Amino acid sequence: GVIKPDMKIKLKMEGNVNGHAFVIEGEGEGKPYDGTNTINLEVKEGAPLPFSYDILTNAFNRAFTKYPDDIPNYFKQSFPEGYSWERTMTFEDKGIVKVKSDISMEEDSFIYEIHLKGENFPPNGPVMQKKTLKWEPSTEILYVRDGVLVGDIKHKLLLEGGGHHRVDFKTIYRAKKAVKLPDYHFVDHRIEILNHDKDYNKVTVYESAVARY
Repeated sequence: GVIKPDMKIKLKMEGNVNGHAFVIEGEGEGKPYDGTNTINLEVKEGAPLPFSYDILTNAFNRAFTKYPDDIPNYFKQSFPEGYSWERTMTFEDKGIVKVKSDISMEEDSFIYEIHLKGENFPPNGPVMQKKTLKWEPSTEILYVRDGVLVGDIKHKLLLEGGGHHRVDFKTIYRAKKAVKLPDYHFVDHRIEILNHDKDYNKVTVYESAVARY
């Protein structure tokens, strides 16, 4: 098929959080039909990052989602043309991140061009203090809104010490062609930073995603 069972991943993120600019490049691979993906990432500019790396991970492609045949696959159907997405992550304490990503395909690889802007994070909040542990497993609710697909997530960051910090996600996914639109459904996610060096200049991220009724 146009989307192979094993696809490479190449991306670039230009970001700025609390005024701090930085660039991260990534190369990885995933199994689109199994809903898994792994990406090795390096900070090319702006190191060492002065904020929690977890706020970036979800930015590092729903084509990597396991779907049942009975739920139209908004993402996979969009190819080879591709799709783009825009997201707003609203944090418990006023911090906010806005991200946009363009996903295209080149042979057996997906290429992403990402732009991220984070602002208003409290100086003595877990993001700036780098006190986050990981994202808890999540469930994204997907449904059609104005001809495109919307995903909502009532998310939570697990903090060092055991506490949690809420983060509300709203993502709008836009296919670059007409595709069969799905009825509301859910996607269970589990994202993890598999390994990282001291200041997260070198990180490997992994995510699993499964669609369900």
